[PDB]
Parts: sequence; C-alpha cells; structure tokens
Amino acid sequence: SPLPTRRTRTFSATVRASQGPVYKGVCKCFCRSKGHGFITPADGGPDIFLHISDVEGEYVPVEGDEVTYKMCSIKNEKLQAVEVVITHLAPGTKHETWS
Amino acid sequence: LPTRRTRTFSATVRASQGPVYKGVCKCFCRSKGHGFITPADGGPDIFLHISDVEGEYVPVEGDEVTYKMCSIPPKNEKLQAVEVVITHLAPGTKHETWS
Amino acid sequence: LPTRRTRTFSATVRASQGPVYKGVCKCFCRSKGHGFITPADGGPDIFLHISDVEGEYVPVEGDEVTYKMCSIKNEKLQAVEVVITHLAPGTKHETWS
Amino acid sequence: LPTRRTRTFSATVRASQGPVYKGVCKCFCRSKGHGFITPADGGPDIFLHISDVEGEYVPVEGDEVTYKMCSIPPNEKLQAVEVVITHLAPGTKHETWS
Repeated sequence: SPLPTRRTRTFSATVRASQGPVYKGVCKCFCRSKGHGFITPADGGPDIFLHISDVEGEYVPVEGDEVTYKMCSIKNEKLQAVEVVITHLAPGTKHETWS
Repeated sequence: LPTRRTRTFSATVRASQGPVYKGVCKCFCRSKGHGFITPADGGPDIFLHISDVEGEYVPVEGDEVTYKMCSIPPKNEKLQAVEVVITHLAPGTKHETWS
Repeated sequence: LPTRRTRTFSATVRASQGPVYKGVCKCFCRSKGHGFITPADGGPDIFLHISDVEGEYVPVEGDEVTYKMCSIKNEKLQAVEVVITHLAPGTKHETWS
Repeated sequence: LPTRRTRTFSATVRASQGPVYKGVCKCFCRSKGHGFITPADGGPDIFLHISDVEGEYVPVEGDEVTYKMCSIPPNEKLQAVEVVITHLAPGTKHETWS
C-alpha cells in the first residue's frame, strides 16, 4: 500500500478518525527501520496497520506492548491506527526510546 | 522544551486519557516549529509543537482545533497542546501542506 | 506554605495536568499538618501538605501513594491529589475522625 | 453525603483510577458546601461536595471543570472528585476562600 503517514492523512480522514471511539489493542509487530507494524485488536479482529508517524511517546513499540488507538480507513477498506499510545510496556523485553 | 518522541511515557499516557478541548491557533512558525493555541473559553494560550500536529495541513492563525492538554515535567511549569487536530480551516488565509 | 485552597489557579491546572507518580510516605505529622513523600524511581523528597490528601485514612510512614507534582516563588516541589494505594503493613492506621 | 475525608479507602482508589471528564459548574453554594456539575458528554448532573474542590477559587456557574467520578454507596448516584477549574467563567466576579 502507498504508506498513509500522519503528515499525509487527508483533512477529513483525520477529523473523522479523531471523532471515532478509542480502542484497546496489542502491538503484534514493529520494525523501526521499516517504519511500520501491526496491532492486534483487543475484542479480536484483523490486525490494524501501524505507521511509525502515528505513534506517541518517547518509546519505540515492541511486540506485546499494550496500546490505545483510534482507527482510520485508508482508498479502500484497509484499516490504520492513528493517535496511538502505549499503555503498558511488555515485561522481559528491552524497551528503547527513539534516539 | 518537549516534542512527541520526547514526551515521557506517562505524560503521554495521562494526556491521551484526558478530555478534549476546542481552541484556535494563534501563532505558528514552521521555520521554528512551534505556535500557540488560544483556548476557546479564553484564558492562557497553550504552547504547541509541530510534531504534535496531525494531518496534512500546516496550522495557521485562525484555524479551529481540538486538542488535549499536558504539562512539562518534572516541574509542570507550563502547559502544552497534544493530539492536535485542525477541525475548521481559517477561512481567509489560503493553506499549504507539509509537502 | 501552599495548600489546596491556596494553590493559585494556574498551579492547580498545571499539576492536575501532569503525570501520575508513585512514591512512599516518608513521614507525616498530623498535628503539624504535613510530611514528605519519597519518589518511586528515586529523587528529591516531595513536600506533602495535609489538605492535599484524599481519603478516610491518615497517612503513615510506608504508605504507598500516587500523586501529581507542582513546583512552589521559584521552585520546591509539592505533591497534590494524593492517593494512598497500599497501607503500611507494620503500623496501625487511623481515620480522620 | 460522602466527603474527601470520609471517602472509603477503596472508593478513593477506583475514583482516581478511572477516566477524566470535562464539565461545567451547574451550581454551587459555598454556604451549603455543595453544588452540581453538568457533564459535558451529556447526562445527569454530578453531585459535588466542597471538600473535593482544589484551587483558591470558589466554584461559579459556568466555570469549566475536569473531574474524576465516584459513586455514592448504599450506589447509582454519582459524584465528582479531584475537581479542577480549568476555565474561569467570564461574566461574573470570581472569589477565593476567605
């Protein structure tokens, strides 16, 4: 897919997203050097695509990290997460900040 | 003075969990990377950093915005706008994109 | 000596709007109406005034706590919106009455 | 009836643990030590005891506020705790305790 960054979300796309509900989920995947990953919804579902630009906080996300996010459709059905916050850090792994 | 990938784990957390406010962009210099939002309901203006702004448009004086609030540790001496969305375009200035 | 009905408008908003820290009640003399909290994560102790304590229990050395912070007119730190999360095992705990 | 000194240990934790809401001071009578907050989302006015107010100002109708929520035990009825005046109501005069 043409990568839907946060500096790229259309005006309305962004406003609609921000007005939706807040979801809980877990970080399944994330490659810092690629700029993306996925998030396994809580309340079960297809994994939501995750772009590095939509991430919030000093920390780089890691598999098993708990997250809250809003959804934003991409121009088909695919789903993206926006306004993404790490709620719980996964114990055991090393957690790293950007920089 | 802090940015998105700089904002401590929990500041990010508690901000995201707070209420949403409406304001108006009062300042913003892209060269410099910050501006100010005067809250609707008047009062003190809130500091605003470019990395905390979502969507494709660059904020401009007069833009309506929803945002969340959050303070600047360890001392919480000043407030800051986070999760900041342009909701209504300042009707008279012509607008650009980060591109 | 800032207290809750004395904290200025901006300080209150600004504290209420910062992170939530964990710590431990280092001491508390009720008759004096204050004490200290020690930050979890190490750091300088935090002034703790009685008016900022929320709940039926008087605080005791060892009580686990959460709080918001607020620099005091340069800066000392005060703890605000202060919650006892676990009671101190050794000691006996009183109520405010 | 419950106050910030009367609030059970347990109640206090959950209250603080829960979400933060926005609202507006519906009323408040300092003489009586209580008023109401109209929730912004929408819904029933939240009871508000004086003890739970932080800051130097006595609350005024139209003051805009954040707060966490609490339930009054036998529950049902709700209450507001950790109550911050985020925005001063512009029209009237604003006072302070004392």
